[PDB]
Amino acid sequence: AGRTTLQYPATQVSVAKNLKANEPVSFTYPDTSSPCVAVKLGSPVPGGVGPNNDIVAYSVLCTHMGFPTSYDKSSKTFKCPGHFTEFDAEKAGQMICGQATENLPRVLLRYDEASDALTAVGVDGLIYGRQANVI
Amino acid sequence: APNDRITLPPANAQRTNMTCHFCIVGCGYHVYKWPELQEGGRAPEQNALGLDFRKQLPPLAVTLTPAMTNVVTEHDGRRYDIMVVPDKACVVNSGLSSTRGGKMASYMYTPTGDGKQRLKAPRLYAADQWVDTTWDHAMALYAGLIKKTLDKDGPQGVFFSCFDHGGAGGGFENTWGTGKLMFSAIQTPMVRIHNRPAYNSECHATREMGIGELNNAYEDAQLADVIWSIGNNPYESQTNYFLNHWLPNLQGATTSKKKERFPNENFPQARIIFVDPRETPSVAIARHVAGNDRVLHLAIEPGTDTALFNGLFTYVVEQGWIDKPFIEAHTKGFDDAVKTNRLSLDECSNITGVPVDMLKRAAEWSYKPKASGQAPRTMHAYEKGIIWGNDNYVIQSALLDLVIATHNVGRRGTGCVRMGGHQEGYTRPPYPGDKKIYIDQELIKGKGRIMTWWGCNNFQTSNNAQALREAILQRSAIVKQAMQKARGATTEEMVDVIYEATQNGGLFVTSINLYPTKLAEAAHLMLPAAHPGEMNLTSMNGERRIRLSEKFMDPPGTAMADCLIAARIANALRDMYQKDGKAEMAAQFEGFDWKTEEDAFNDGFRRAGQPGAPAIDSQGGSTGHLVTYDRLRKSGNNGVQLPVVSWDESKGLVGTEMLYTEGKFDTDDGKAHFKPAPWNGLPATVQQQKDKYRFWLNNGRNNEVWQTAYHDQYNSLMQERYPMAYIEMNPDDCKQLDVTGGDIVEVYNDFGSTFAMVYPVAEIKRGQTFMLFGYVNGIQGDVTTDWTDRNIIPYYKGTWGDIRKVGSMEEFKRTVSFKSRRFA
Amino acid sequence: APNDRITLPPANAQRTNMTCHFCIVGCGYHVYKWPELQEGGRAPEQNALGLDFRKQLPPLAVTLTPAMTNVVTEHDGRRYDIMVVPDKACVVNSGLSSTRGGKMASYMYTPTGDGKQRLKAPRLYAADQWVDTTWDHAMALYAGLIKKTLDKDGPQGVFFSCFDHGGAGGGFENTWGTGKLMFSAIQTPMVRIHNRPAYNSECHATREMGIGELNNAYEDAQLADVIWSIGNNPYESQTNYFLNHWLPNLQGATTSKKKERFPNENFPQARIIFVDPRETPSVAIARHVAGNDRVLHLAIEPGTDTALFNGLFTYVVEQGWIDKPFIEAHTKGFDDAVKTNRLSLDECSNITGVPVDMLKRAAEWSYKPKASGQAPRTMHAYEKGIIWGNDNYVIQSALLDLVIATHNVGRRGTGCVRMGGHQEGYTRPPYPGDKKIYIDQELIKGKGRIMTWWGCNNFQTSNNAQALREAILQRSAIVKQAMQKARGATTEEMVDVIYEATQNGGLFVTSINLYPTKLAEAAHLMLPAAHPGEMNLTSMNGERRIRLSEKFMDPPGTAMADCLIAARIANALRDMYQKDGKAEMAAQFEGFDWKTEEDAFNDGFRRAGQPGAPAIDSQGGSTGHLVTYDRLRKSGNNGVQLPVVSWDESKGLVGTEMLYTEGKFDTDDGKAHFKPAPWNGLPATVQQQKDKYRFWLNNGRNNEVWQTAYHDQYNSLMQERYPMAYIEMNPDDCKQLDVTGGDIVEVYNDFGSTFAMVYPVAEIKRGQTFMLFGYVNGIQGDVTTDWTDRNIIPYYKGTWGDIRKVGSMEEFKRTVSFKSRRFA
Ligand SMILES: Nc1nc2c(c(=O)[nH]1)N[C@H]1C(S)=C(S)[C@@H](COP(=O)(O)OP(=O)(O)OC[C@H]3O[C@@H](n4cnc5c(=O)[nH]c(N)nc54)[C@H](O)[C@@H]3O)O[C@H]1N2
Ligand SMILES: Nc1nc2c(c(=O)[nH]1)N[C@H]1C(S)=C(S)[C@@H](COP(=O)(O)OP(=O)(O)OC[C@H]3O[C@@H](n4cnc5c(=O)[nH]c(N)nc54)[C@H](O)[C@@H]3O)O[C@H]1N2
Ligand SMILES: Nc1nc2c(c(=O)[nH]1)N[C@H]1C(S)=C(S)[C@@H](COP(=O)(O)OP(=O)(O)OC[C@H]3O[C@@H](n4cnc5c(=O)[nH]c(N)nc54)[C@H](O)[C@@H]3O)O[C@H]1N2
Ligand SMILES: Nc1nc2c(c(=O)[nH]1)N[C@H]1C(S)=C(S)[C@@H](COP(=O)(O)OP(=O)(O)OC[C@H]3O[C@@H](n4cnc5c(=O)[nH]c(N)nc54)[C@H](O)[C@@H]3O)O[C@H]1N2
Ligand code: F3S
Ligand code: F3S
Ligand code: FES
Ligand SMILES: [Mo+4]
Ligand SMILES: [Mo]
Ligand code: NA
Ligand code: NA
Ligand SMILES: [O]
Repeated sequence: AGRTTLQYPATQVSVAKNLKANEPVSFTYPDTSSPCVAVKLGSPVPGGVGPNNDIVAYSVLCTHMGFPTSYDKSSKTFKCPGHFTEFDAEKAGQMICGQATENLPRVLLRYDEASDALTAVGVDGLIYGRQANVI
Repeated sequence: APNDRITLPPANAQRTNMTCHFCIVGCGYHVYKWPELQEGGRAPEQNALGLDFRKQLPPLAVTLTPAMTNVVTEHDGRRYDIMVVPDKACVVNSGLSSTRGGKMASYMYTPTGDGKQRLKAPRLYAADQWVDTTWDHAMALYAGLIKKTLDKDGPQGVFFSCFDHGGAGGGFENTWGTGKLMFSAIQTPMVRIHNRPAYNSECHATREMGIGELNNAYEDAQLADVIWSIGNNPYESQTNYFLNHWLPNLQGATTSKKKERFPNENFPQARIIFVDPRETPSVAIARHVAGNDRVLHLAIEPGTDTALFNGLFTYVVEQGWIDKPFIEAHTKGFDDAVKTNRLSLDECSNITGVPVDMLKRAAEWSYKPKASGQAPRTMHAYEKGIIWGNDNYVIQSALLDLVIATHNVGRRGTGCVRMGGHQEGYTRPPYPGDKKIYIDQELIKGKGRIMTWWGCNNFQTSNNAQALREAILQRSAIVKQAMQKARGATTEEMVDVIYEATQNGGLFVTSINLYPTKLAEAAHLMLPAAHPGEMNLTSMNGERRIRLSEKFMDPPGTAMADCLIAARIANALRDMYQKDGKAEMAAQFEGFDWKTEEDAFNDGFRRAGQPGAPAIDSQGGSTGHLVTYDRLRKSGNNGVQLPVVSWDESKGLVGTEMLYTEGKFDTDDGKAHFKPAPWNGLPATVQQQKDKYRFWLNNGRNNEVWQTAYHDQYNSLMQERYPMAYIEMNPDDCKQLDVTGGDIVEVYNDFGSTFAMVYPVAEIKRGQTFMLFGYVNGIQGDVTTDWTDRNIIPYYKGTWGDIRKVGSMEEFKRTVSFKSRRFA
Repeated sequence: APNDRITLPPANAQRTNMTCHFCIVGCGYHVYKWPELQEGGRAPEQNALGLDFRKQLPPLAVTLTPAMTNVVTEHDGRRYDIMVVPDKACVVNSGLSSTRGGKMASYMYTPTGDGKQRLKAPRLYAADQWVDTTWDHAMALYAGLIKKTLDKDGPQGVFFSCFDHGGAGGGFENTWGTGKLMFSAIQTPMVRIHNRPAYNSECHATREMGIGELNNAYEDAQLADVIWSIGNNPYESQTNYFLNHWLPNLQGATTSKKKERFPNENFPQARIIFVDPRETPSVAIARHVAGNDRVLHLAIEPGTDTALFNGLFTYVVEQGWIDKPFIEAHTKGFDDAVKTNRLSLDECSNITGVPVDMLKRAAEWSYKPKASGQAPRTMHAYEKGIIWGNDNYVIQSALLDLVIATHNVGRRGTGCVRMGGHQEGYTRPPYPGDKKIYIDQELIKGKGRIMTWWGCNNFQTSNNAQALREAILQRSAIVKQAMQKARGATTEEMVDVIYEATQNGGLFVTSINLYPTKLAEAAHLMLPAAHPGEMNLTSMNGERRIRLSEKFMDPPGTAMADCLIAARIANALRDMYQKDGKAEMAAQFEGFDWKTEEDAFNDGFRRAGQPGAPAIDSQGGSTGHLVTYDRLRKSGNNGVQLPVVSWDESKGLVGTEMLYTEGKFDTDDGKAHFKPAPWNGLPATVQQQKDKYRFWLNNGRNNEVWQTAYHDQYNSLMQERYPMAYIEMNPDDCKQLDVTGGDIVEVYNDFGSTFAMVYPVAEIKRGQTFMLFGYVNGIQGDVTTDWTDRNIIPYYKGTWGDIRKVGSMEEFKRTVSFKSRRFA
């Protein structure tokens, strides 16, 4: 008891300089049943990380009814094939149009300048299909 | 607070039924309620959802987010978790939730949530400030003014604009309560409806032709060969009808069922035709699902619907793609309509702008006999693009002609239906006047002493809204100034002061509402109302399916169900007249001895057509008495489609799936009647705006935003996404005006001026725009005209204006997505 | 959210300093800020509080509640826990938090919290509706109108009511920015102050006599033999000064320290005297702490303070309980004041209603020599009972005469001081006119083109507030009506339309605020401001202790520090004049090249008295330049008492504890000057209300409610406790009017009408009442008169009226406590 926060793991994703502009990387966080994407957007956005403050990461499970969304490089969005929700990767997962009542959850990355490491350390929002982000 | 977990409902949590508060579809939901300091276990048999939260859930297993949860604080001060989630076994939605219904838990009243500014007590503008007042004082002032007006001017001095709809802020209890009050007790004809400025119908023509506008089932959309969506953006406006019924048809998942019902009939891949000037999200999504070859977008010129349907009707008649036996046995007027409505494809094409090949293809898909010999089953769905279109009455004449000739009513997989707006829930006395009155014009012209907005906000939603607001604010100010002189007056003296100010151009304004709204800028008196879940409420959806939404919590403060507000008013007025020794006037206010909303159900819906009952117009018809609360509860979220045909304890309520299947229509002779539909171009008032100004100012709904945003204006996610009403503009037009996404523009014409944030949209045609209607920041209706059809139905979609850059809102550019809302 | 736990700050959490936003005392706080998904451990070395949460904490170990926590969302979208708790090591408060300061965390801006409705962008009333607008457009309209007014009418056409105070919505950066803009750049004399309707002082008399009103330290309250609290309810209005300094004295906890400083002086048990018509919570708490025998409540007749002090002065002079060597060496005018102010005890008693024995006792306790030979150390504290009393100037004359003759300035444990309201933070250019102007009267009379309320709301807080609102709303309406006709206008055309409407009686109204407030009923333009924590801010408390409140979070949207709003306006005006080729006018708007608030501190406070500086009036004096943000940070929440005397890197800022200890006053000759103080009764305007109506309408503060409740109106606990302004009434008076707790009454007289909920209070005298001032639901100021003293200081505590039952608010009866607020 005493604890109000979830016990998120710290998972290495990659080093920032490996990431190419607008080429998504796949990983799992906070466990292997939670698919995620990190992407270097190419221009700074609020809360972006890395050397160009432009790296962002998300849970790809649609917050409507949980289908895996796909990243669209032309629009920098995540599209759900289920009922056509679309989320803005440049606006912290803001729903552009769709049937969700929650933004696409952001995976919180630490960027360590010393090592160039990007580490997933938490989640902002509730991942689809879960009582808590950490099962 | 925390964004990364939710409290599960315990296995034994209380569970009640709730219909969605909002749109016509009326999706079914369950409300779980349990004490704040209990919770369910993750094992599936240790929570009320029966879902296994010990590992990741698959897609489609649930719809659950924090927005679907809340903690309420009841009148006993105790705190309860609630969870409002879609019912997987409801036939309407099969466990689907729109983004709007999904937020119901968040928009339940709590002292600290999105509902924080709910009206909790009577509010009085005491000349120069808002204060609280008691219900008794409020009724003394409100009933006192009504009484004074009745005594000296008669009913013609008492004005209302009132909901006539279903769902939240409507329904059978509420429409009866208000209707009985306005029509049987006060007996005023000075009443308009929430969305239209007279006591009229959206569907005069179809009804007069013998076809009530809700004539099918949602299952018919699953059985259709072809669906027309006319003046309609259903993915955004009737989401779960489109997702749960239309799309499965397009995807081929209903083909089995068609072939099982009709063994000797070809069923090609289903196709969909949209008649809409604008390329909408619904067009885009239909093409993604069915392919480009199975979708036809007839991107007509604004206001040309009548010419489209006349050209189609002419063509199917010339091709012989009509049902001659049907016409001969069950219709009147066909031969006349052929002549009056004659229009060649070439002329049709020139007026509508649609190429002849596309007009022919629409007809081929929809009306040319299938190989097995039967006509396609073509369901014709329409909404506000033509209800608020260029001559409501004439467009429906034109469309219904095509439908009747092609036998697309009364066959399964057909129907010529409204898609609907709100849910339906109408039970009222007859309107007491003999003429249609343009209420807004009467108010603008200085008539009436007291005006009540009841469950509506015409400041945001009137046509010619700027003229209305100007006048009401001024008239309101006269009353405020008059009240100002008073000091130490009795309630009765104040009534006299206010009455006198109304002889000098004033108007006393009351609002009965959930929230202050923009009406608070002019209101003198606001009364707190209760919404479903804080009360029992009955309503039906677009296939006439009646459900009970069960009470599960207390209203904020002394908020009350609207039917009980109406009983309170009636009983105040009665007491006043009894005390004044006017027995005959007192008796007009009898029959409001109501303790609960169910009393209003029993007095209204359940008395319709019964012996000893007064005249009652009810969507439940004369078998409404077969419905009780208890019986609805046992039916669940599936309810019963009205009208009820029988009931017994062993089989429950048994209802009606489709109307007109035997060829007997609601006319004197039982036949469907064809009507002439002349093409006269745009109305002069509208054509003048078009001649003077550049842009067609189309307007309507956004998927995420409900109506006047009365809840959404308090929702931080909604406000971040849509801080201001937006206007879709063609990018080439944008460059010409040097605007981009997140700029602010003034939109104006001879009728008014308003503002919007620019939303460049590639799919918008040059010279055309689309602005969100009804909103809290930039009211679109300022630039709509005063023009109405013969029945005082506004052409809300018919206005032109100019656009002027105000400037760049950097904050909107940083926070708002201007990405495309048309999925591909 | 969950109401049964809190998230502890991590051991390594960031910690910044913050002075309480609210009252004069300026208690010190720490702000802990850390990422939302981290937390501290319960072991004391694993959290930033250093407290052991592994077992129950003892009393006094902490002040921590959920209301002292929040989760902010920054401009980068990331979420952070904050915790705002009192600093145990700050000398002012020693870890005390009032109920007001305690809520600071809850009143920080968050998208879903109590700050949800904070202004985030410019708001424009575009003739008939509220919309957002850009900063650029807002400046073009606002500066455009100021420029047009300057060009055609001169400065006399541009009006302001602006804060002059410290803390949130004030302070040295903000008062300089606004004062430079109004006085040096625009150069308008049409300026009033947030709490008074002209550009004047609350303390003209004491200042002119040579005694600035903040002349001691809080430690002096610890060293006193006797404290007078005059026109003052300090438990409620200066809570932690009373709790942390006054009470320890009354309890005997400071006796050692007095005796250590003064080895050969008797120190009896301390005593306390209150001069207040009303028996307050402060009186009751003093009696519980010290006993009845050590508290004297001089329950004077309303408005009789001058007669009281003249009787006391007369008596101590006749007794020889004065300091003749002091008078002879350091004062001027004594002999004259003895003659002008002569009044016998018997006459004093007749006017004040205080019995002669009690007048004698007050003098005996306070001024008769102690056995060891020295005069008692008698600290005379006063506030709004006499600042807003019957002739501000004369009361202060009378009081200061008593104080000077008895040598109760300049000795430790004495002082004749304001208790204060807000904190102090004044640095401004001189006022540019040569006369006092009653701004509200000028507005009512139709003067001015543009009026800006800047961090105040005189709708709720003006004297004769009903007259003000009537006029402003009407004048506002003229402008709205004029704007209405426009369509498609440029900003420059709209400026012309509005200017013309102001020639026809109109007034353009701007509000620069945190919130919409009631001003939104009349404003055309509202601009978003930032409060401490969203900006750096400096201010000083009632002992002149200057502290830096450190920025730790972003403001909502594009909200800005007030000094930077002033720079923005100045730079807009400069550009406009440059563009119009008017080099000389442009240059008046130089000196606002500011990027951050610190720029305003450097340009104002730190330039005062410096070579080549303009004339600057600053509470920092001419050693203000020794203070920097960095030096204040190193000082912590203990700051420095102004004026600073020296600084070096090794000893930090060293300042001034008590003023006047060498007997050199702020006059030409260095002496303190006595003044005549005539007793003229009540002002005729007030006496006429008293003659016509039954109840003395006393008014003022409630402990829990801050000011105009601009935050509290959004706080569900606050609204549940005080849903409506309350009026304390004698129970016998209540029974006569058939009212009890939770009834609503109208309060009225010749000046206006307002409402209140009835709060029976046994301690209220028959024919007297006490109403909460300034509130959001029932504005008290409607019934205050227009009467002001020679310097346009209102007698806000001087009004009479009648009371009429409206009705019983059952909801208030069920939810509001009407139990006693006077502790025993
Ligand atoms: N330009 C233009 N204007 C249009 C349209 C358009 O297409 N173009 N559409 C028209 C149409 S289709 C419509 S439906 C109208 C809508 O116009 P309105 O009816 O004016 O708008 P709503 O937002 O439905 O109004 C519902 C109101 O009732 C309140 N409310 C909610 N629940 C309750 C309840 O239980 N009791 C009470 N007493 N009040 C309640 C809400 O707080 C809100 O103020 O707008 C019309 N206006
Ligand atoms: N998301 C959401 N759903 C809602 C509502 C809401 O507020 N939010 N409100 C509900 C209500 S009360 C209603 S009435 C319904 C309305 O639902 P719809 O009528 O489907 O919606 P609208 O957006 O008003 O208009 C439909 C279409 O009419 C088209 N149109 C405009 N002018 C013409 C024309 O001359 N002819 C033709 N053929 N088409 C034209 C527009 O381009 C628009 O796409 O939606 C309901 N559902
Ligand atoms: N009858 C009666 N009348 C009285 C008194 C009384 O005793 N009796 N008291 C008088 C006294 S002493 C006073 S102090 C006045 C109070 O009169 P006002 O100054 O009008 O009242 P406040 O509540 O202090 O006003 C603060 C306003 O500024 C806003 N605000 C807060 N922080 C900031 C900031 O950083 N920037 C800006 N721009 N705005 C900010 C608040 O939202 C609020 O609208 O009332 C006076 N009126
Ligand atoms: N809780 C809280 N504290 C605050 C504030 C607040 O809003 N809330 N506001 C702050 C501000 S800005 C200020 S100015 C101060 C004001 O602080 P105070 O002046 O202490 O408070 P008030 O309640 O305005 O009035 C003080 C007393 O004057 C008495 N009184 C009335 N008429 C007379 C008279 O003729 N003579 C005498 N001798 N007494 C009289 C009243 O009975 C009342 O108890 O409080 C500050 N502190
Ligand atoms: S959830 Fe509600 S908003 Fe319509 S689509 Fe379903 S009834
Ligand atoms: S906490 Fe704040 S309100 Fe005054 S008593 Fe202390 S400065
Ligand atoms: S599951 Fe993604 S939109 Fe429904
Ligand atoms: Mo509608
Ligand atoms: Mo004050
Ligand atoms: Na307008
Ligand atoms: Na008033
Ligand atoms: O003050």
